[PDB]
Amino acid sequence: NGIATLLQAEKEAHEIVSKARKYRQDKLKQAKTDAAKEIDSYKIQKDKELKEF
Amino acid sequence: IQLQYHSLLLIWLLTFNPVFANELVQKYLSDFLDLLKLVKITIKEKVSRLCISIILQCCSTRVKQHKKVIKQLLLLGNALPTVQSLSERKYSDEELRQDISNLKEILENEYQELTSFDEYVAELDSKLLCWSPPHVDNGFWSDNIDEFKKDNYKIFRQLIELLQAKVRNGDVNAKQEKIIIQVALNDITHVVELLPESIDVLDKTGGKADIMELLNHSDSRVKYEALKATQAIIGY
Repeated sequence: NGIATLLQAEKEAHEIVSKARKYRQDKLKQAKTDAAKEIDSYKIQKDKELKEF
Repeated sequence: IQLQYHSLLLIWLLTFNPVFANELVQKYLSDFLDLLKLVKITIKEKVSRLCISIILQCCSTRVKQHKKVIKQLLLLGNALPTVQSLSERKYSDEELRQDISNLKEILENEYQELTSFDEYVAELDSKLLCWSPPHVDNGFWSDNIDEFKKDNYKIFRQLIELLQAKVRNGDVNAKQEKIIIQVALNDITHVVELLPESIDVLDKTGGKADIMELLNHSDSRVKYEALKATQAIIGY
């Protein structure tokens, strides 16, 4: 009885750990994508300034 | 007794030739181990002498891979302790005593280069375990821990496969099967507590799931081993 509950909890704990790992991986990709958009604007602004000169 | 003596004489005659003995030893390794055990089991002097001569002929240097065959016999069949006991024992035949001395010398030479890691590897290959002292003494499980993770954790993978096979065959709940399962669980717990990098490999291979499922076994020793494995996994 109790062993089954512990086994089910371990699977739930693994899912929580897996979800936590997924969140960290998603956050890094989201942060990289957000940083890329900001970096793209600076390059575009610099390119326009370079083209104007 | 007469039939056994005739069979032993026929075996000795067949093993007189080196090629025939080499062929028979490979094809009848279990039979060779059984004969070695019966040599000490039997009380007849003539039967014991015949068995010792048959063993020596198989272990004779004239046979192909004689050193390899002798080492394999001494490892799998535990021939060295049996030969040591026979040497300490007494026999009524001088030829039997000389054969026992030669077998003991050969076994000692084979075991000179033997190692605890080699014994553990042989036991894992045999897919059998009876709580061997390498699985009990922390020295072997500490020195050979690094070697267990070698070759992409080949030893750990073999142990996980053996545990899965025992779980599949654990429905019988035989005493020997229960002992083997307990020994495998103890070995897995040791190899997980030491060098914990194999925990992910065990989880990927399904060894952790098999260990968790084994907690339903009715054996008290199996239940304790499963509890210890669970504690080593995430418990304290």
